[PDB]
This record gives sequence, structure tokens and C-alpha cells, in this order.
Amino acid sequence: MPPSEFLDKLMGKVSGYDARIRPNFKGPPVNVTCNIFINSFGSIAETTMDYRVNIFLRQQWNDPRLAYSEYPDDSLDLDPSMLDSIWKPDLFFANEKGANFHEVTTDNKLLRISKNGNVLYSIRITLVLACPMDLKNFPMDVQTCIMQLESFGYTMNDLIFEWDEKGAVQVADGLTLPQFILKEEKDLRYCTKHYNTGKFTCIEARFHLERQMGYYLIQMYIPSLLIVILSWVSFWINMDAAPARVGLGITTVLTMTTQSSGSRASLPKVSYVKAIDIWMAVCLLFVFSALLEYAAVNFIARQHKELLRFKTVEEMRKLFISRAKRIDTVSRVAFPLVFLIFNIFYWITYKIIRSEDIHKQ
Amino acid sequence: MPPSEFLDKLMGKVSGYDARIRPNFKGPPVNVTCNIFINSFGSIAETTMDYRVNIFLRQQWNDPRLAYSEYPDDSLDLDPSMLDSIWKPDLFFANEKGANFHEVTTDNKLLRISKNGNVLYSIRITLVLACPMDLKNFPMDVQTCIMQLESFGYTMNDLIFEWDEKGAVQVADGLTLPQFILKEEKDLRYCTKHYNTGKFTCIEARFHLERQMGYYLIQMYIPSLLIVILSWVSFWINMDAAPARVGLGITTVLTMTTQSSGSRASLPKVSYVKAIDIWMAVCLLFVFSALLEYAAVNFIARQHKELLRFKTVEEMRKLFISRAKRIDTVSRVAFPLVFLIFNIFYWITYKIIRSEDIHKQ
Amino acid sequence: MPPSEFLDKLMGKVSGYDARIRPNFKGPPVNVTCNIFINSFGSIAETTMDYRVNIFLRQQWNDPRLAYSEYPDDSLDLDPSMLDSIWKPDLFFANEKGANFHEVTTDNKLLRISKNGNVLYSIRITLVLACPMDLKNFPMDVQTCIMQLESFGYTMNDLIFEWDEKGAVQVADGLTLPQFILKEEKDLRYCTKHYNTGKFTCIEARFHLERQMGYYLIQMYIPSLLIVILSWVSFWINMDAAPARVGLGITTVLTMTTQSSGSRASLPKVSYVKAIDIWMAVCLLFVFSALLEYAAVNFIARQHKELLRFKTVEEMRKLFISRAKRIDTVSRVAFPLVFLIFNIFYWITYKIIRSEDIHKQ
Amino acid sequence: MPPSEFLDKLMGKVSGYDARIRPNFKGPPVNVTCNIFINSFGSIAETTMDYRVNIFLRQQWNDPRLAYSEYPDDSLDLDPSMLDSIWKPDLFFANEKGANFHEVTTDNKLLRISKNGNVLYSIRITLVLACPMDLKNFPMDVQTCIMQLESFGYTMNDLIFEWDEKGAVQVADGLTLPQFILKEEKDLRYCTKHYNTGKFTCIEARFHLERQMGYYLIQMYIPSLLIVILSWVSFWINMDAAPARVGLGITTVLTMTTQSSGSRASLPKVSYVKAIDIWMAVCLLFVFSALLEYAAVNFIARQHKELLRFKTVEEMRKLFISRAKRIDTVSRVAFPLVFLIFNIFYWITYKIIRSEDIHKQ
Amino acid sequence: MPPSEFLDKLMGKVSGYDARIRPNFKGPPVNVTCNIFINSFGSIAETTMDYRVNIFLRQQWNDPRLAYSEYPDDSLDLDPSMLDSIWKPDLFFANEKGANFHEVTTDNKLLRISKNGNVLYSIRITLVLACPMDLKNFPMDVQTCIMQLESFGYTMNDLIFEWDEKGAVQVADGLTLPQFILKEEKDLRYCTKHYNTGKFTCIEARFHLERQMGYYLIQMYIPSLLIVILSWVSFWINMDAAPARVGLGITTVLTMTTQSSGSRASLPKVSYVKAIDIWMAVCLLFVFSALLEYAAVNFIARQHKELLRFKTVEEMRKLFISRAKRIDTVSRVAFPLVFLIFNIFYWITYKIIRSEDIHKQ
Ligand SMILES: CC[C@H](C)[C@H]1O[C@]2(CC[C@@H]1C)C[C@@H]1C[C@@H](C/C=C(/C)[C@@H](O[C@H]3C[C@H](OC)[C@@H](O[C@H]4C[C@H](OC)[C@@H](O)[C@H](C)O4)[C@H](C)O3)[C@@H](C)/C=C\C=C3/CO[C@@H]4[C@H](O)C(C)=C[C@@H](C(=O)O1)[C@]34O)O2
Ligand SMILES: CC[C@H](C)[C@H]1O[C@]2(CC[C@@H]1C)C[C@@H]1C[C@@H](C/C=C(/C)[C@@H](O[C@H]3C[C@H](OC)[C@@H](O[C@H]4C[C@H](OC)[C@@H](O)[C@H](C)O4)[C@H](C)O3)[C@@H](C)/C=C\C=C3/CO[C@@H]4[C@H](O)C(C)=C[C@@H](C(=O)O1)[C@]34O)O2
Ligand SMILES: CC[C@H](C)[C@H]1O[C@]2(CC[C@@H]1C)C[C@@H]1C[C@@H](C/C=C(/C)[C@@H](O[C@H]3C[C@H](OC)[C@@H](O[C@H]4C[C@H](OC)[C@@H](O)[C@H](C)O4)[C@H](C)O3)[C@@H](C)/C=C\C=C3/CO[C@@H]4[C@H](O)C(C)=C[C@@H](C(=O)O1)[C@]34O)O2
Repeated sequence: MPPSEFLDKLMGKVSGYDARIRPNFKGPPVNVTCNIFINSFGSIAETTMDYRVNIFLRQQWNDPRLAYSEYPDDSLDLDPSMLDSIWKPDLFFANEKGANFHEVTTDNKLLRISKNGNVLYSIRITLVLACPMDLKNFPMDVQTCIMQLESFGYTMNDLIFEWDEKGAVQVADGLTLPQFILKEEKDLRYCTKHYNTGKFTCIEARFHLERQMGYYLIQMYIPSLLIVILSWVSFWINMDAAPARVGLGITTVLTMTTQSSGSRASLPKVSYVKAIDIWMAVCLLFVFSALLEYAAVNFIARQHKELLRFKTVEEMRKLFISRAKRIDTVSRVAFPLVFLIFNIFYWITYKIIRSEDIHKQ
Repeated sequence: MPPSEFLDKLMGKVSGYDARIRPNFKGPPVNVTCNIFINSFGSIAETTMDYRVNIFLRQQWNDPRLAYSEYPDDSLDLDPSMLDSIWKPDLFFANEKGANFHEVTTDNKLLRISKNGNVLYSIRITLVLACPMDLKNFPMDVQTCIMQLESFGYTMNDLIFEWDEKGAVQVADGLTLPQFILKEEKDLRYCTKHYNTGKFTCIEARFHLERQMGYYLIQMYIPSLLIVILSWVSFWINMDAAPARVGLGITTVLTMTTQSSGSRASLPKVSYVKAIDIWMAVCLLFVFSALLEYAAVNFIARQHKELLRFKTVEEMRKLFISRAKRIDTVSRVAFPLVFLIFNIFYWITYKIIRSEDIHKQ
Repeated sequence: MPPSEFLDKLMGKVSGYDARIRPNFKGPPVNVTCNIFINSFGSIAETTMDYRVNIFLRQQWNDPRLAYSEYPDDSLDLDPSMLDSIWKPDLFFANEKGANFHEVTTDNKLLRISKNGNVLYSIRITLVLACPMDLKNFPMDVQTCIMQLESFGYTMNDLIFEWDEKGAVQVADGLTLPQFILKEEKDLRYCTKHYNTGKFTCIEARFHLERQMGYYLIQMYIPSLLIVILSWVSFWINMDAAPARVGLGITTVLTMTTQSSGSRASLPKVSYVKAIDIWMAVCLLFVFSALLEYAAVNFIARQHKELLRFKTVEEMRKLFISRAKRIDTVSRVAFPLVFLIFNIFYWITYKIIRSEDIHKQ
Repeated sequence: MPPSEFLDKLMGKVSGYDARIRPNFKGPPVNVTCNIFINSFGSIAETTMDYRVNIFLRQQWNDPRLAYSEYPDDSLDLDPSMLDSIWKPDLFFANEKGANFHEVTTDNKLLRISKNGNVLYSIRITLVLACPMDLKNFPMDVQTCIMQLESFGYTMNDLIFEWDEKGAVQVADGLTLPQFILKEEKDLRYCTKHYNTGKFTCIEARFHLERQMGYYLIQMYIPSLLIVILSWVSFWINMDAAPARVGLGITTVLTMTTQSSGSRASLPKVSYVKAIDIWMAVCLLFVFSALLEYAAVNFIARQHKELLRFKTVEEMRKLFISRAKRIDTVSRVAFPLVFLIFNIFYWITYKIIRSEDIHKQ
Repeated sequence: MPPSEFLDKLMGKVSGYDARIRPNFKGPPVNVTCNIFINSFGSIAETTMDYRVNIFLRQQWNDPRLAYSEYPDDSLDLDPSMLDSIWKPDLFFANEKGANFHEVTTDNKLLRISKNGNVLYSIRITLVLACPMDLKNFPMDVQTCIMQLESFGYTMNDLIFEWDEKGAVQVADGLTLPQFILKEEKDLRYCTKHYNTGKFTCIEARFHLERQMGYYLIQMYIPSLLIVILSWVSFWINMDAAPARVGLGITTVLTMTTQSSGSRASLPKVSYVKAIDIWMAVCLLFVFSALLEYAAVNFIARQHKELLRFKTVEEMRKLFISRAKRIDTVSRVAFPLVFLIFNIFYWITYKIIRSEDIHKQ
């Protein structure tokens, strides 16, 4: 039997197929079992709130008309061009942008018709999937990225989408994310879309994403610590040298302000407080408190010099000078100890909150 | 009756349909009732002055020729490919950019023909809708975003567009906007476009948008307050220490200037004064006034030292030194009280103006 | 008479039309009268030197073959799809980028054939029109934006383009430009393109654009004034306090430099001096002159202290100290008066130059 | 003779043309003479290393089959749609990106068939041409931008490309470049591409571009001069005032550093030294040398005060104080004279190197 | 024999070819030998992690049906339009974005059919190839960029891809990369993709890229050295002048911080430490240590003045003053020597690590 005649015969104008009609019309719904292979993952953007993926979508459904018995070979892979009339099931992604096809050299498609009528349809597509991301704890957090595959134009009674029994989501070996870690466990759950038109089958997969803390520690946490240490250095400088201590406190407060403003620039304009805001707030409060401490010392010395040059004035001079010296001596010890207590408290609470988020999943 | 023959018969070359002609030609106008479902809303940009939406446009019109009585089933959902010849009514969005269709896997369309000839047409489209936004009160404001659906090429006598009686605009459950709040109430009003060619039916929907004030309070209002408090701290420093007080006043004025310039960078170049401009102007006036106050104190002490080293000169020395000390003492109390009075006045007026805008709608 | 047969008959294969041929071939030129309606105007970019417009281009020409007498109704609006063969006259925009068509829901076109053979053709198109803009006076200027409609492939003897007698350019009511004001008067003038191939008809419309000065006054002119006032404040500070006065002069000069550099960033790299350059140059000269004035005062006091500690030396001490005090006293009065004279001179000259540009048009 | 029949006859299915075959097959090569008209030139980007042009490509070749004698009129301009089968010669640009066609209103093409069989083909295209640009002398330089027109799929024996005898490159009158000057003289030279497949004809045109020095003088050269003059001002300030002189030297060095870093931001990351680097290096060396000079003066005065307060100590005090005073006195004269000598040397050498580049062409 | 009839005959409807079927069906696999010519290479982006190339892909395979003996000429180059039915083998790039074709003037393709049935197919395509790049040593590193050519829809038994025996990868002469150096040696290795669908042939080429160190030395290494030298200059200034030394140390630490933050902005957010981080960390530690050294000197002098003004107090005054003077004297020598030792250690280790990376390849 010539191959050309057989392939033509399946699509044969003489034969009745009428691609527009679904298989087993006025009957039980067509069941489509689909599994995606994730070729590339990346380009996650917090500001735009979307991530880009490249996937091989594979759809398996049974068509009775396409059954053939003339050829013993059951595999019978076919040319992708003659995919015009194999009743491609309509599918679309509920949350998407873009979703272009790949036309390079030849269309990236794979049509394979089994002997019993099972059809394997494989298409390569890049998806700009948009997923909302909670930025409550910006430094360390776990983001769930969800892709929904939903039918358009065929109701649930008409068409049903089911996740593949084995290997529904497959990740390419060696695929890595620079800013994130992809969890191996995957959530395969189906939610049925309800509209005024009717109920349409939909299935969705959830990808847990864990943000690596290596960059943020170096970029943000270590510099702020340096600025706070510089403000601590200001205590050892002489109280008499007012421009040096004042300028040092001012410069550290200004540096903390510009660093805090600059860090959060590459982020969406969310209205809720973040972990990074708490850290920046406390560190900026520390440097501001150091400047206030010098202002208090200078004012006490001013009162000393006021009583000095216009009665127990000598006693008052010793008291006020001892008072200022005492504030400096207590301050140099007290400031790092309090900062250490805050640092361990903040890290412990955020680590257990991260553990709680991992507990919830 | 075979399904293929029936579907072919409706579109049947043997039968007369002639898609180019509208239903009930040389007769009463075709009435189209349309309701949109908003799948995704976001990407609002003040600078570009546009917002992006993804919608399921649904159009219902009655075609007498498409009436069928052979099949008892009235629903009879059909394949979207055979939408070439169902007389799709021309519609376009009056204010748009882009407006691409979704071609992923299969075209996102839904053709449903009822027994009486009613046609349900549902298409998914992303619209870069451009709406002018009044930025009189930039911090807190209510923006109305308007989408117009207007016929092109068919006059009002020829074709009429009407909003659906029930559920004209439907918002997807759980849809949220990071920077804005979407009001539940919606304005459905039709305005008829008039041109030299003729009058064309148009209908429009207004979406009230309320801008959340959570981010702007943290990002802009709280830092400016910190700079003003730093300028107040400058009073407690000794009058003799001229570089410290001068440098502190200069640094705060410079910081206020760069913060004010940086904040308004992500905004269109509108010529009218905004609320944020008033707040930045007053706070910068406060820090500038603090620097002028120190300049006055230093000049009074200079006149004291002028009379000191070259008659009532001793009396003049006590007067001038008391005068400078008095200006400092009055200033430390006076500056925060005046700032508090301005702050409550500004918040009260802007809150009642916001209430007035909500009153107008 | 059935409508379908009549519409088919006009385009009838049986009848001779041959769309490729122009009307009244080997005869007088086809005369096309065209008027544009400006739906949206905006997105003007100085750096890119282009502006984006959305227009309804309407072309009216007379075709004798399309005359019909069978139907009394003269209007007879038709479906836009059957525009393949109505001899669309070739038109293109001489200075353009992009120029995409709008394909949303259905093609945005309007074909209307009159009884005598007059054809009304209306298409909606967005044009990235590029117009050179003179930036001699950047702050306040009038820019003329020109759109040219020129034939391609048909010579002047073959085809002629004429502006509509009434309402050649129509602007949508309520259309506004945030950064510019659009003048009501319009220049309709035709210039004939000459090439080695031949002479091709072209027509052009000029849109005068006036740049609003509200933003630039607040953003650029008011801060520079603040920096100059700060430099004036430096005079009242004591001459003995060298770090305070020196640092203040340095900071103001640096601030003026960074403000001048930052302002002109969003501008093309033109080689000619602008009004904003003159203003920045003079204000920066003022702050630089203030720093030089303090350097002179400090040097005179230095010479006093040189003569003081190693003859009329006492006389020289009084002279030099009086000299420095005199320079400060004269300087505090002299600097704002001179700046006021410059300010009124600059505003008067630029206002009359703006008036002269309005005089020229 | 009816026009429709004649035009149809040339493309006539009855007649043999077979568009796929080239003219005079198995014979001498087809000779194509092509001239381009440059409608718009601009959008040159140093970083991306490309420039965008809009051109009217005109190709003239002789086809014997298209000869006609039935009509006396030799011009016989034709509709651009029937360009499917006039054997368009394959041409492509060797160094390109984009290269989109213009589809606005109607395709921008011009087919003109002469009586002898000469075919004139004119297409409008925008080309993102990428040309490497030597940035040895960044401030003033001459860049050559080259466009190559090369055949694809037809060997040199099969097809030959030749530049038009008269007017090969035509520039639109009044076309101007904001940042560059276009030289009138043009290089028309053909280079034959050699591949393993075979030899393919190619022709190329070189556009000399001269960069205007007006902007760079104002933006970069004048500010650096201001910073150097400010460092010179530092000498007149008293040696005793250590914070003023130190802060002034620091601020000028920092300002020079940020200006040098900021200027070269809009440039590719080339590894070779540029003229602007030499200028920034020398000016920054001048301000750094001024700060070192003050450090030397302060150290000499320190040694004076060391010998002062713990033998010829008095003699040493006069020597050291005279030494510091001498360094200041010599420095104020010496620094501008040396800078003037460098400035004239740099301008003379770069001007003669520019002249040498113009000499080479 | 007429050429048209012969070309038509090969594609002849009368003859059996059936393009959908592969050559020698139900037989040994089709063997495709492919070599790419790299026309342009560049646009490497670290942040996006992709590079753009323009290539001439050439595929050679043998088709028995296309054998011809009627014409003696074996070359017989053909028109690219009749490439619809020459059984183009499906190929796609495993890691790609974009991959557009070039449609300018005519499609850029070359079909050449040999006498024995060998088919040469050459297409020009621009590929946005994405390759992960290890940034362990950011300053100097060697990056391997890999392009994979893999079959889609034909299994390994069905179709095999092989690299050309001679000249598999050809680079255009004179092609250069501004920021990188391309190694002449190339890795041609084939890896077979394994999927659940089956095994598909793939071949890949590796391009070693060496990053030039010329720019980074000037832009980053030389400024940091300048800041460290400025901090060394701070030692020569008098210990009594507390504002000058304090301000100088603060300014250098701040400058180092902003330079370090600014440099790494154009880089991906990787979590691992880089060479540039080590260099910035050490240099910033040096400037911070200089500021701590002045704080220690000032504190020792403070203790001297504490013992001075409220027993061996005189002895303590000489000891403490000598101690501070000793710290300054030792510090001025010690700091550059230690920095020199670090500099040679860092350069030696990174150079041998670069040599080790070149050793591994
Ligand atoms: C320690 C902080 C105080 C403020 C110190 O600051 C100073 C001086 C001494 C102070 C005590 C300044 C500080 C650096 C240190 C010098 C320390 C370096 C040798 C490095 O650091 C160590 C510590 C670091 O552990 C957080 C540790 O990371 C590991 C974590 C993980 O393995 C467990 C793993 O992921 C990976 C292997 O790496 C690692 C051993 O490297 C240096 C690499 C840190 C980067 C330095 C700079 C990079 O750009 C940063 C910032 O953009 C710039 C603005 C300021 C720099 C700075 O902030 O400078 C900066 O941060 O000295
Ligand atoms: C007056 C200048 C000196 C330097 C004064 O500076 C300071 C203190 C006092 C000095 C004398 C600083 C200056 C502001 C003033 C405070 C003045 C405010 C109340 C406002 O101003 C007035 C004057 C203004 O008339 C030019 C006038 O505009 C009209 C013009 C038109 O109607 C005729 C019309 O279009 C429209 C209605 O508005 C208007 C009544 O509002 C305030 C709104 C000005 C904006 C303030 C700031 C906005 O961001 C600017 C800049 O990005 C930032 C960097 C510095 C600010 C500043 O520069 O601060 C800034 O400019 O105090
Ligand atoms: C002269 C330099 C020293 C440093 C002077 O600096 C200061 C004070 C006095 C010092 C001696 C500062 C300096 C400006 C001058 C004031 C001079 C202005 C009146 C103008 O200048 C003159 C000189 C200029 O000739 C180079 C000359 O150009 C011609 C060249 C060509 O015709 C032969 C032709 O192409 C075209 C016609 O224009 C022209 C007559 O205009 C002013 C227009 C210069 C621009 C001023 C500023 C623009 O933004 C610049 C920079 O972004 C900012 C950061 C600092 C400013 C500055 O740097 O300020 C800045 O440059 O005063």
C-alpha cells in the first residue's frame, strides 16, 4: 500500500471527517490528557508581576474515525503540516500575555496517530504568564506561580481536561534559575471555571519558587551594617570637635536614607510593610539616635559653659562635665549590644515565619 | 440527520446567505446587545496615560436567515473556524492602542447559534486603552477610566449598540490591583459619535479607580518629616559652632531638594500644581527658614562681637547675647507647633476635597 | 432586485472592471480630495524627534464604472471586506515610521459608493510621524509638526491629490495635550515632490504646537532661584568662619552644576545654545562669583594678619579690616539688585522673541 | 486594444513566462543597475553600533520576454499588485536588522515596463544597518557607515549587480542630522563575496559621517574647566584654614570623578583609550595635584609648629613659614600656566590628527 | 528541453512526490549534514543571559526521487519560491528566542539540487540564543556559548543530524566583538535528547568567549585605587585638625560604597561571591581601617587632654603624645606596603585561576 494514498485517505475528501465536528458527537465528552515539559524557565519580574516559560505542551485524545487497520505499524508518525484537520482541541491559558508560536525553519509541531485512534499532539510555545506575588516578606519568601489551562468555547459536558497520570510536569535536566530555587514537588489541581455562558473545564499547576538570600545579604544587609558601625565610630571622637561629630552623624543618616530609597526602586508599589522596610527603619533609627545622643551631649556641655561664663557653680561644672562624659561612656558600650539584640530577634522571627510559610505550602 | 451536512447547509453555497449583507437588509436596524467580562486589569501608567485590560467581549444579535427547525436541540454550539460568514458586526474601540487577538493553540472564539437565530459571539482581546487622568491631587485621587465601543462603517440607522440589561460589566473574582482599588459601581452610558460622514452608535463604560495611599505615605511623606525633624535638631546645637549648624541646615535643604525632584520623576509633565508640590514646598520652606534663623542668630552675635572689639557697650553686649539666646529659645518651641498646625490643616483640607470628589463622582 | 446579486454584479467577473486599471485610463487625471480627522494626538518626544497621531483618513474620488441607476437609494453603504477591487488610490506618508492598520474585531474601513460613482473611503491608522524640531529657545517655543501625504507610483499627470474644500483637518472635541497647546489655525499647502523618476503629487498640513511653560517654571526656574538665594545667605555669615562660608559656596556651585546637567538629560544632543543654557550659565556665574567674593575677603583679612604678626601697620590693619567689611556690606546689597536686573532683562528679551516667532508663524 | 487584455496578456497563462525562470536562461548574466534615494537618515547609536535609514531602492534590469510592440506608448506604468511574476531579482543587505516593508494604504512599490523590456522596480524600505565605529578619538571623529547590497542564491556568473552610472546615491534635499554632518562625496565600490557555495555579486556604498563638536564642548569640556578653576581658587584661601582648603580639594576631586564616570555612560564598552579619557585624566590629575600641594603646605607648617612647641629654632621657624608661603605664591602662578600649555598642546595634536583622518579618508 | 517544463516536472502533479512523505520511507534514516556560517555575532547581555547571532544555516540531504538525468548540467540552481515541496527537514534550536526569518526584497533562501539527488538548502536567520553564564570571576572569565540544533517530530531512527566533515562552523572574516574575544577552536559534539515521546537527534556547537580586561581596568580598578590613595593622603594632615581628617575618611568610605554599588548594577542578581566583590570588599576595608586609625589617634590625644586638664601626669602626657605620633608615623609607611602585598596576591591568584580555566576548557 502506497504511503501517500493512505495518508491522503485519512484526510480524504471522499471519506467523511469534517474537522469542524468533534469526535463522538452527541455522545460522551472527549477526554484530553495533557502533560507539559518545561524547556526553559526564567525572566521573573517583580515589578511587571510576570514570568516567562517555554514549554512543550502535549495533548492526548482519542478519535474513533482516525482508527486504521490497513498498516500493521502502530506508531505512524506524520508530517506536522497536515494538522489542519485533526480536530485540534481548543485550549488557552487563562492568565497569559504573548503566547507566540515558533515558526523557525518549520513549524514546531508533532502529530502522531496510533492504531486505535489515539492522537499525540505536541507544540512548543513561550508563555508570558502573569502571577500575583505576595511581597510581605520581600528578602526571604516563597512565591507560588500558577499556570491555568482552560477550554474556550466547549462546555464541561462537551470537553474535559485531565492531568496526565504519570509525569504531568517535567522539568528539563540542568535547568536552573539565577535568582530563585524551584521546588521539586508540584501541585496538580483542577478548578472549574464558571461563567454566565456555562462551565468550562480548567486544570492548573502550581510551581513553588524559593528566593535565594545570597544576593540580598551582600547587596543590602552588609552595607547597612557598615553605616551603623560608622555611626558607632562617632562616639570615640572628642565631644569638643562639634563639626566632626555632627557631620559624621548627618552623613550616616543621609547615606542610610539614600540606600533605603535606592534599594526598593526595583519593586512594585505595594501598600503593605515589608521585612526590608522593618530592617531599614530600625537601622535608620539607630543612626538617628546616635545623632540625637551627640546633640544631648553638646547641650549638656553648653549648659556647663553657660554656668561657667555669664552659688555652687564649680560643683555644677563637675556634675555637667561628668554627666556628658558618662553619656559617652555608657553610649559606646550600650549601642552595639542593643543592636545585637535587635539583630538576633529579627533573624529568629523571620526564620520561624519562613518556616511557617514552608509549613503551610 | 448528519451533523456535517446540517452545519454545511447553514453556510451552504447552494443556499443564499451572502455574509457581506447584514440581516434584514433595507429594514429596521440590527440591534446588538453586548457585555464584557474583565479577565485581567492592570499595568496603569501615569506617564504613558494608558491602562491595559484583557476582556471577553460578548455580542448577541439576531439573524433571521440562521434560524433552524430541523434539530430540536436549541443550543448547538459550533466550531470557531466557521466564523468567516456569520456577519460579524463591526466594532472597534474609540480610544485604543494594540488590541491584539489571542491565537494560542486555536483562535479564542465562541460561536453559538440559537434555534430562533440568536447568535452569541465571544472573543478574548487585550486592549491598551488610553484614558486622560487628572493629576490635580496626585497623592490621593480618583481616576475614571473609560472604554468606548463604537461602530465603524455602519450608521446609527443601520446598526445600534445597546448595553446588556443584566450584568453589562463583569469582573473576575479575586482580581486585584496593586496600586489601585476598583469601585463596584459602574457607569453605563451611551454617547453617539457625530462625524461629517454620519452618526455612528457608541456605548461607553466608566471604571472609577481609587489610588491607595499606603505606599505614598511610607515612601514620600515619612522621609520629608524626618528631614524637617533633623532641621529642628539643629537648634539645640551651640550657636558658637558655626560650621556644624550651617552644614546641617545646608544638608537638610539639599536633601529636601533632591527628594522633591526625585519623587516626581515618574509622572507626566503636567503644567498644574499638585498636592505633592504643596507638601514639598511647605516642608522645604520650613528647612530653609531654619537656615535663615541660624543666619540671623549668627549676625546678631556678630554685631555683639563688633561692639565688643573695635558708650553703653556692656549693655549692648548683654542685649545682643540675650537677643540671640531668646531667638534660639523661642525657635525650638515655635517651629514644631507651626509645623503641626500646617500638617493638620493640609490633611483636613485634602480629606474634605477627596470627600468632595467622591461626592461628585 | 436582490441585494446580493447587485453587489456581486458591481464586482462581477462577468462585467469588466479590472481593479488594476485606474478610472478613465488614457485620460484626464483622477482627482482625489482627502480630509483627515485627528482622533488622538500625543506622545511627542524631543529626543526621538517624533510624534504619534491616530487619524481617520478619508479619500473621495470619482469612478465612472461604479455608477449605478438600478437602485434609487444613492447612499448604499457597503461591507468593508469587498474593498479588494475598488481601485484604492495609492497614498503614503512621506515622513513616517510604523503606520499600522487596526484589525480589531473587524478591519476598520468604510466603503460608501454614491449613485454617480463617487467613492468614500475611510481608514483608521496610527502614524509615528517624525518632524524636526528647532530647540533654539527650549523653555518657551513654537514647534511646527508637518504631515505629508504623497502618491507613490503614479505621476502628477496620472494622479492629483487635493485638500478638501471644507474641513480638511478636523480635531476631536475635548482632545488635549498635556505638555503642549494645539493652535486652531492650520496651514494647508501642497508641495510637489520631484524625483528622477518623475513628479508626484503631495499635500501637507502644518500643526503649530505651543509648549506650556507651567512645568518648566516650577521644575527648573524656581530651584535655581533657591540656590542663588542660598549663595546670597552666605554673605551674612561671619568672615572669620572660613569653613562655613567656603563649604556653603562650594555646595551651591556643585548643586547648580548637577541641576544644570540633570535638567538637559531628556533632550537631543543639539550643538546650538539654548535659552535654558543661558539661564543656567548666568545663575552658575552668580554662585561662582559669590565664592570668589569670599576668597577675596579672606585674602584681604590674610594680608591684615600678615601685617599684624611677622611703619603704619596699625593704619594698615584698620584699612584692610575696613576694606573687607566694606566688600561684605556692598556685596549683600549689590548681588540681588544685579540679579534682578538680569532677570527682568532675560524675561523681556525672551518674551519679545516669542512674540516675534508668533509674528512670523 | 483594451488595456485589461494587454496587461493580462503579458502575465498571460496562455503565454509562457514562468516567473521562476530568470531572463535569458542558459545565457549571459542578467545585469541589474541600482540606485538608492535616501529619504531619511538618523537614529545613530554608538552603544548599539547601528544607524537607521529609509531608502527608495530602484532596480533596473532588462527582460526580453516582456518586450511589447502593440502599444506605441513606451512608458506604460503598471499597478504594483501584479509584481508577483516579473522575476524580481533577489537582493538583500549583508549587514542588516529589521528591513521591514511599508504596507500603509497600499504597498509602496512602482513597476514600470519599457517598450524594449527594461523594467524599473522601486521599493521603499527602512533598514537598521549595523556598522562598526572606531571610537579612538571619541570627541571629534569621522565615522564611515557602509551599506552592502548582495545577491543571495544567484552566483556571479548567473547575476551581476552594478552601480548606476549617474546618481547612484541621492540624498533628499533639506535632510539634516542633529548630531552629525554628512559628507557630499560618496564611495561607490564593489566587493565580491566569496563563500564555499560560490561567489556572489555585492556592491557597497560608504557614507562619511563627521561628528559635530558643538554639544561636547558645552556639555563636557566647559564644566571640567570650571572644576579646575575652582581648584585654583583654593590657593588664595588661608593656609591656617585647614577644613576649608581640604574640603574644597576633596569636593573638586570627587566632582571630577563623578563627571568623568557619568559622561562615558552612553558609550560602548571598548577596551582602548579615547581622547575624552586623556582629557579627563589630565584634568583630574590637576585637581589631585592641587590637593597634594595643600597637603605639602600643611605638613611644612606642621613641622614648623613641631619645632615651635616641644638650637636655631627661630631660624627654622622663619625658614619653614617662608617655605610654605613660597609654595603657595609659586603655585598660584604656576598651575594655570601649566594647564594652558597642556590645553594648547592637546587641541593642536587632536586637530592635526583630525586633519590626518580627513587626509586618509 | 524547455527549462520550465523540467522544473515543473520535478514538482509535477502528474508525477508522484507527496512532499509530506520523507525520502526512502520505511527504510534507513535520512542523514542531514549541516554547517553554519556566522555572519554577525554580538549583543551579549549578562543580565538577560542571551546573545544574538545571524547565521546562514546550510543543510545537505539526499533525496532519491529528485534525481534527474535529462540535463547534463549537475548544478542546476533553482528559484527559492518553489521550496514548498522539497521535504524541508524539520529543525529547531533547543535554546532560542525570536528566530525570525529575513523577508527583505525576496525571501533569503537558496535551493540547489544536484544530479544524484543531493539537495543544498541555505537559509539566513537571526537567533536570540540564551546561554547560562557562570559569573564566578566577573572581571576576567571565559564563557562558553552553546547552540543546539535538534529535530522536532522525527525520532532518531527516523532522522539523523550530523556535523559537516569539513568546516562545520565558519566565521566571517573581519568579524569582531567589542567586549569579547572569540576563540578559534570550536567544540562540535552531539548530544541526543531523550523525552518520554522518544529520542530525537541533536547536535551542538560551543563557542568559547574570552572577556577583554581593558575596559574594567580603566573603569573600575583605577578609580578604587585613587580612593585608597586619597585615604592614605589623610595621614599627613595634622591630628589636631579633626574635621578635616574625619570628613576625608567619611568621604572616601562613602565614595567607595557608592562606586561599589554602582559598578555591579549592570549584572544579574546571582547569589555567589565574585572577584569584583572581593576587590571592592578589601579596598573598602582599607578606607574603613584608615578612618578607624584616626579615631584611635584622636582618642589617645583625648586621654592626653583628659590627664592634662581635670602623679606622673607629665610622663603620661609625653607617653600619650608620643603614642599618637608613633601611630601616625607607622601608619603612613604601613598602609601602602600592606595594600601592595594584597594587590600582588590578588592578581597572582586570579591569573593562575584564569590559567586553570583555560587548562580545563
Ligand atoms: C561584615 C560586615 C561589616 C560591616 C564589615 O564591613 C567590611 C569591613 C569589616 C566590617 C566588619 C565592609 C564590607 C566587607 C568586609 C569585608 C568582608 C569580605 C571579605 C567578604 O565578606 C565575607 C563575609 C560574608 O558573610 C556575610 C561571607 O558571605 C558568604 C555567605 C555564604 O557563605 C556562608 C555564601 O553566600 C558566600 C560564600 O559568601 C563571605 C565569606 O564574605 C565580602 C565578600 C562581602 C562583600 C563585600 C562588598 C560587596 O559589595 C557590597 C556592597 O555592594 C558595597 C556597597 C559595600 C561592601 C561592604 O559592605 O564591605 C560589600 O559588602 O569589611
Ligand atoms: C519663590 C522662589 C523662592 C526660591 C522661594 O523658594 C521657597 C521658599 C521661599 C522662597 C522665596 C522654595 C520653593 C517654594 C516656595 C514656596 C512657594 C509655594 C507655595 C508654591 O509657589 C507658588 C509661587 C508660584 O509662582 C511661580 C505660583 O505658581 C503658579 C503659576 C501659575 O499661576 C500664576 C500657575 O501655573 C500655577 C497656579 O502656579 C504658585 C502660586 O505657587 C509652590 C507651588 C512652588 C512649587 C514648589 C516646589 C515644587 O518642586 C519644586 C522643585 O522640584 C523642588 C526641587 C524645589 C521647590 C522649591 O523650589 O521651593 C519646588 O519649587 O518657598
Ligand atoms: C568659559 C569657561 C569657564 C569655566 C567659565 O565658566 C562660567 C563662568 C566664567 C568662567 C570663565 C561657567 C560656565 C559658563 C560661563 C558663562 C558663559 C556663557 C555666556 C556661554 O559661554 C559662551 C562661551 C562659549 O565658548 C565655548 C561660546 O560657545 C559658542 C561656540 C560656538 O561659537 C563660536 C557655537 O557653537 C555657539 C554659538 O556657542 C558661547 C558664546 O557661549 C554659555 C552658553 C556656555 C554654556 C554654559 C553652561 C551650559 O551647561 C553647561 C554645563 O552643562 C553645566 C553643567 C555648567 C555651565 C558652565 O559650565 O558654566 C554650562 O557650560 O561662566
